[PDB]
Amino acid sequence: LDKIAIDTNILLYAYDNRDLDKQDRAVEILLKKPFVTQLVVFEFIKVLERRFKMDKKEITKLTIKLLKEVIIPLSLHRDIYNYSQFLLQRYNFGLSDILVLSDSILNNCTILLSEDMCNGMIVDKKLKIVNPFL
Amino acid sequence: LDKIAIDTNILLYAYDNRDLDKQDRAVEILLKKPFVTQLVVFEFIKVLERRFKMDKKEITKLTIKLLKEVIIPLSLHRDIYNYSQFLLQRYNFGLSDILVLSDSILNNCTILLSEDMCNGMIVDKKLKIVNPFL
Amino acid sequence: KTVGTYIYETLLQNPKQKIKGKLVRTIERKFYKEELRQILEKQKEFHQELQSDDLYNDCIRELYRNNEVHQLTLRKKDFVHLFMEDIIFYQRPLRSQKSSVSNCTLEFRKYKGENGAEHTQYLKAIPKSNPYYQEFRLWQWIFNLNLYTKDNDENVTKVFLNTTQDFENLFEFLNTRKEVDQKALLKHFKLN
Amino acid sequence: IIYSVNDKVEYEKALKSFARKHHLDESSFFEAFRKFPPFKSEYGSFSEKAIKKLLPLMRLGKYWNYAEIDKYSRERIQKIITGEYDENIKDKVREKSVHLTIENDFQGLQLWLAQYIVYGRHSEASMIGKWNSANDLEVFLKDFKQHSLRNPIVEQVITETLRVVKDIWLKYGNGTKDFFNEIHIELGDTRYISKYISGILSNIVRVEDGSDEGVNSKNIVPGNGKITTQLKQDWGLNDVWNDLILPRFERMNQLTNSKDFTAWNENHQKFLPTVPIEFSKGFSKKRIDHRHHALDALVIACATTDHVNLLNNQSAKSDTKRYDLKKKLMKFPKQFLKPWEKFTVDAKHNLESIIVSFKQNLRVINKATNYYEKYVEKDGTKNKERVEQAGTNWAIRKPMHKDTVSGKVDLPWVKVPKGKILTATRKSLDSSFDLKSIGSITDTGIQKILKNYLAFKDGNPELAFSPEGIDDLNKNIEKYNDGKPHQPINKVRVFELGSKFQVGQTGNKKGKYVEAAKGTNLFFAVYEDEKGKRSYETIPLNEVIERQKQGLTSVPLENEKGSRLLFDLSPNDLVYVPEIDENIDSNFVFSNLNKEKISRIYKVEKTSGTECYFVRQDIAYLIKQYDAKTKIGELESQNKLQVTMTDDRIRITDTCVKINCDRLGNINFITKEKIKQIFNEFR
Amino acid sequence: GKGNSVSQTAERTKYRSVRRLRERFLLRRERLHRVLYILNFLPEHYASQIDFEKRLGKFKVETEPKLVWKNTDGQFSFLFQNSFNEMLEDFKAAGQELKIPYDWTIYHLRKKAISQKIEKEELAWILLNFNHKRGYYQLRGEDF
DNA sequence: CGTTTTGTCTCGGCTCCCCGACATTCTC
RNA sequence: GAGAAUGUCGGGGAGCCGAGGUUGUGAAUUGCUUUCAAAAAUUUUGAAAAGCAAUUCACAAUAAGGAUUAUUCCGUUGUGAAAACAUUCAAGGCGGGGCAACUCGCCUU
DNA sequence: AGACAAAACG
Ligand SMILES: [Mg+2]
Ligand SMILES: [Mg+2]
Repeated sequence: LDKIAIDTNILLYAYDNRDLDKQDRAVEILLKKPFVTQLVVFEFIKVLERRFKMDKKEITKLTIKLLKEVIIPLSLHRDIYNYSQFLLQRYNFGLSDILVLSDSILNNCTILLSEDMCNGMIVDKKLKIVNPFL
Repeated sequence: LDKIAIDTNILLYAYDNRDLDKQDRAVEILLKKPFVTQLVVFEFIKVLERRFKMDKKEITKLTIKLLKEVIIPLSLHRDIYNYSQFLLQRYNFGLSDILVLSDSILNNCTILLSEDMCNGMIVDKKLKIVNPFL
Repeated sequence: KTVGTYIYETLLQNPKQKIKGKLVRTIERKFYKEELRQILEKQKEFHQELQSDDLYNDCIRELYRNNEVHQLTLRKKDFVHLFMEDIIFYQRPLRSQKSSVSNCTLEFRKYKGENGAEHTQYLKAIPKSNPYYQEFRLWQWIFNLNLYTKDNDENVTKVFLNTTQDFENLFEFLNTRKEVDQKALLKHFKLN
Repeated sequence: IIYSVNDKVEYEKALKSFARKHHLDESSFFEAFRKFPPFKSEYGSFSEKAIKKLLPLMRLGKYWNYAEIDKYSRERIQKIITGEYDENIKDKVREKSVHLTIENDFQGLQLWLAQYIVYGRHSEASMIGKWNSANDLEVFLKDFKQHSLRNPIVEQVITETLRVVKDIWLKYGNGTKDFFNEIHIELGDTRYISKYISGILSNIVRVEDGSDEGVNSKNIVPGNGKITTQLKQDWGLNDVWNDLILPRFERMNQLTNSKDFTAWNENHQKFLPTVPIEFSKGFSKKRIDHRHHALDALVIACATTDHVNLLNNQSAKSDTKRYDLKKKLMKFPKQFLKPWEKFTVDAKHNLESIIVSFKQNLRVINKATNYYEKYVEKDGTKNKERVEQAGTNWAIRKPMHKDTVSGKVDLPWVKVPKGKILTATRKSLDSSFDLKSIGSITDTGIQKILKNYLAFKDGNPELAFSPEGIDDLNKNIEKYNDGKPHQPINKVRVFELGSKFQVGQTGNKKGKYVEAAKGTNLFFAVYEDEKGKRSYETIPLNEVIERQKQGLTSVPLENEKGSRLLFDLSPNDLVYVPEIDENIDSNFVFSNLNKEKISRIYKVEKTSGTECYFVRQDIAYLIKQYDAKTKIGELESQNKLQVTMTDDRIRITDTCVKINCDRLGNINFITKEKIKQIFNEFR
Repeated sequence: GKGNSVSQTAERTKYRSVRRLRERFLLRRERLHRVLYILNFLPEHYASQIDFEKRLGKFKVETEPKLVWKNTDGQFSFLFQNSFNEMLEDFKAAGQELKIPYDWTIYHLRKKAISQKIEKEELAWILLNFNHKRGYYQLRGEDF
C-alpha cells in the first residue's frame, strides 16, 4: 500500500547497542523487509570501515547476509543525476541526501525513514520523510 | 578489442591543473570514451564537494555533462558484493578499490586505469591494471 | 604368420572386410609383441640410427633424466627392449594392499610426533600361512582335542593323553602332516 | 621368500639366489619350488609379536622351557606362584590359577590362560560406556568412518537416525544428561540396523549403578510387528489413519467418475478406502504416505516392556501368572487400555500437523586435493616424494551431461525455429523404423531407398527391417535405388530438433552436443518485476558451476529484463501455496500452523524450462500410477502436477512462497530475535 | 534386494578407472613422440606441431596433425606414395580392384617390414599403430 | 500454453584388503 | 554374552588391464537435394560447387577442465561453511628379495 | 526397470 525505504542511520542504530530502545526500534523496522538504496549500502560500508574499523571480510559477509534475507536493494536508476539537479533548485540538502531521495523516489518509494533530513518534509509531492525513533 | 575503465584519480587529474602534464594525460584518456563505474562517479562527487568545496549545482552539472558526452557509466552489477567477498580472500586492498575492481570485471572491463592499486597487477586473470601517467 | 600379414591377406581376399571390432577384436599380447619384435629386429639391420649408442643414451636421458638407476639399467639394453618392454608394453603391477590389513588387538606401540603429542601405532596381523600361526593353531587344536567311545559315550580321554610324553608324541605326529582326519587320529593311538 | 616375492621373474631369481647362498644344487630345487602354489590371502587376529609371546606359555615338554617367557610374563608368573598382591592381577585370576602353584605348572596353557597371563585381561571385557550429553554423540558422529557398515543404505539411515536423535535431545532436553528415560526401536535384510543402532544408543539410556550390564541397555526395548499392529487395531489408530487417507480416495473416485475406490460399511457406518482388484497388484494403504512412519513410532513409544513381554511370551503355562498383566494391560482379553484417555485425539491432532523433512543433496563443486609423485630437490639431492597440486582445483560433484554425443546438421528441407538446432546421431537400422521414423533420417537417398524397400514389403517394418530383411536389402540395393549402385546400409544418422549444448570449447569438443544429465536441473529461479508478474527460469548446471566457482550465488539475482529474483527452488524444497483469497505478501507467522495450512504445503520434484512440478508433502506413493493404455493416474501422466490437487487447481509457481524446515520438521521464519542475532554475531 | 552395482562409489570408481587407462595410453603416446623425435624419425610437418619444450610430446594447442597426411595450402596429400603403389600392385596381382583407401598401406608396410626395408617415417607410423592396440594380458601369467 | 510420449553407453579378465550371517570344537 | 580356531554363503572398497560404440579430421567409392552451368526434346543428359550420407581405413577427443615430466596424477563418494576436510601420512635400526629402481617382514620410542 | 528432461502433440 506504500513502498517504504530506509537510510543508513536506521541500519547503524540497529548495529549499535549503546541505545537499547533505538536499536530495538530499528530492528523492528527491519522485520518489515523495507526497501533500500544501493548508496545506503555503500555509505553503510564506509561508516562501518571508518568508525568501527570492522574487518572487510566481516562487513562484506554482513552486507551479503542482510541484502539476502532482511532487506531489498533498489536498482540504481539512470535518471538519478538529472532528477537530483531538478531537486537541488527547490531543495537545499546535502548532495548525498539529495541523491538518496532521488533514487528512492525514482523507485516509487512512498516513505523514507531517517532522522537528519528535516522529518515530515515532503519531497516533490511523492515521498514523505518519517522519523520513526520519536 | 579491449574494454577500458577508469578510476576517480584519472578524472581528478583531469580536473586539476596544477600538474599540466598529468592533466593533459588524463584528458587524453578521456578522448577515447573510456567506460567507468558508478561508484567512481559517486566518489568523484564526494571528493569534489569536500576537497574543492565546489557548489552542488556546478558539480551536478559537470557530472551530467561528462556522463552525457565524454564517458560511459557502467550499470551496477547485482553480483558486486558476492564477487567482492570472493576477491577479498585472494586480494588485500581497500574495500572501495575491491568494489571498483569487482564492478569493472563484472562488466567485462579489460583494462583499469589507476595509480594507487599496485600497477601491473592482474585481478583474477581478467583485468590488468594500467598506470598511464608514468 | 603374424597378425599384421593375416589382416593384410584377409583384406586382399575380401576388400569389404571390417577389421576393427569384427575381424580381430582381442587377442593375447604375445601376438603383438612377437610381430613388433620381428619388425624391430629386421629394421635394426638397415637403419643405422637404431645402432647409434649415442642416440640410445640420448633417448634414455630424455625419458629418465632424474632416474639414474633406471638409466644405468637401460644402458645395458638396446632400442628393441626400449620400444617393446619399457614404452609400449609396460604394464604396471597391482598396488600393495598390505596397508589395509587389520591390526592386532593386543600389541600396540606409542610414539611422540612433532606436535608434542603421544599417539599409538598399530601392529598388523599375521598371515595365517606363517609358521608361527600354524604352530599356534596346532597347539590350540591339540588342547581342545578329547576322545569318546562309541559304545557308552564316556570321556575316555585322560587315558591316552595324560602325560606330557603323550602330548609331545601327538605334536610330533601332527607336525609331519598337512592335515588330519578321523582315521589318521584314531589309528595314531592304535584306536580304530 | 615364497610370501613376499609374488612375481615370476623375481621369484625365480630369489629361488636361484637362495639355492646359491645355501650350498644346494639349483637343479631340482627350482623345479620343485618354481610351481609352488601362492599362499591364500588370510590373516589372524593377533600379530607375530603376540603369538611369539603366547607360544612359550602354550608349549609343554621338551618344546617348553622357562627362559622362553619374556620378563614381564615371568614376573607375573612369580607373583602368581607367590600369591602376593598386585593391582594388575584380579581375584578371578587366583580363582582360576589355584592349581598353578609352582613354575612347572605353567605348561600347556590354553589360549585364555596364556592370554590373561601375558596381557592381564580376561579376553575382551568391553567398556560399556555412557554418554553424558549431546557432545559425546556429536563427537561419535564426527569420527564416524565411511564404508564402515554392510552397505551405503544402512549407513546413511543409521547416521541420519543419530543426527535426528541429537536434534531431538538438544531441542527437548537441552542435551542434558539422562534426559531420555527410555528408547524403543522398530524396523518393520534390514535386520542389520536392528542391533547396531541399539548398541550405539545404549550409551544414552544406560545406568552406571551396575544393574544394567550387557551388550544392550535394559532400557532398549525392541518391538515386533505383532504388538504394533495389535495396538493399532485395538487403539483405533487404524480408524484415524483411514480417516486421514480417505480424501485421496474420494478424489480418485471423482477422477475415475466411479465409486470403486471407496466402500460403505455399516458396522462403522462410514466409507473405508478401497481399490479395485485390477489396481490391487501391490497396493498397501499404509505406504502411500510419509506419516505412517511417525504413527508407528508413536505406537512403539507407548508400548512398555510389559506389553512386549506379554505379546512375545503370551504362553503362560497358567492363566493366573499372566492374568495380572492381562488386567493391567487389557480391558475385560478383548482390547488394551489406552496409554491415557485422549490418546486417539492427541495422535490425530499431532499426525495432522506433521511436516515431512526431506534431506537434500545440492553438491555441485567441492574442493579436491591431488598428491602426485615428483622429484624434489632438498639438501642438494633429488628425492622422489609426493607434491601437492597448487592452485584452486574444483571437483564437479554431478554428471555434467548424458553420454550420447550427437553432431550438428543443417537440413534445408526442415524448418528450424529460432533458438533450436538440429543434431544427428547414428542408429542401427531395425524393425523400429516406420515411415514416421524413416522421415527423421538426414540423408535423402537413404530415405528414398528405405521407403521403396518398406513399400515392397507391404509397408511392414517388422518384415522389412529384420536381420534377414536387411541382409536381402543389402544384397539387392539396386532394385530399390532406381538401379543406381549404393553402398550397403547398416547404420543411419537420425536427426532431432532441440536444444543441445556443446560438451566443451577446445579442439573438436565444440563439435559434440549433449543433453543435461538426469537429475541435474537442481535450480529453478523465480523473479518478480516492479509490476508484480512472475518470471520463471531453469538454470543449467554449467552456469551454476561457473557462478559457484566465482564465489557467486547459484542463481542470478536478476534476469535479462531486470526482474528481481524472488527466490530459487530445488528438488525436495517445501513451498506454501496460499488460498485463493489469501494475500501472503508479508505473512510470516509460520507458527499458527493448523491442518488447513499444512494441507497447502508442496514439495518440488522436477524442473524443465519454465515448468516446475510439485507433489503434496505428505504423499509418498500414488494410489495408482499412470499407464498409457488406461490413461489414468493419481497425478496424471507425470505422476506429479504443476497445480494443486484441490478443486481450485491453481498454478503453484504463481503464488507459492518458499519455507525452511529443520530435521525435526519445524519451519523457520525471520523474527525479531533472528534479525537481532544476524549482526549480533558480528558485533 | 537383488544387488546390481547399487552404489554411487562403485560408479565413481568405474569412471576413474576408465580415465586412468586413457591417461596412461596418452602418456605412452607422448613418450613415443619424444623418443622418435630425438631419433629423428617423425616427418617434419608432423613434428612441427608437437611441443617438445614445455608440454613434452603433446600436440600444440588447437591442432590435430596426421602423421601421413601433409597439408599444403589447404590441400591434404598422402605421404607414402611408393608404398601405396606397391600395395596397389599387390592388389592387382590378387585381381580385386585398383581403387582403395590410402590408409590401408599401414598393413602392407607391416607385412613388408618383416623382411624388407621401410622408410623411417613408416616405422614411426607402425610403432604408433602398435601403441594403439596392445591386446589382452594377465599380470600373474602362471602358464596352466 | 498444457499434456503426453520418448529416450537415457555397452561389454570382458584378474587380484587383494575388509565386514557380516550361519555352522563346529574349546575356554571364561 | 565374550573370546580363539575351522569351514559354508554373501556383502563392501580399491587396484592392473582389455574390446567396442559415439563425435570430429583426411582419404577411396556410390548415392540423394539445390544452385550454377552447358547440350538436347515445361522435360531429358553432362561438368562444377555446397548440404546430407552410406561402406571401409588412419588419426583426434571421450565427462567441461586443472596439474606434472614421475614410466605421477585430480575431476560423478561422504561430512558441512572453515570452500575446510575424510578417503596417502613419524622416526630410527636389523634383515629377505631381486639387473637395480622398488617391494616384504622383524625390533625400540 | 525407473524416473528425469525435453521433444512432440494437440
Ligand atoms: Mg547522509
Ligand atoms: Mg579509490
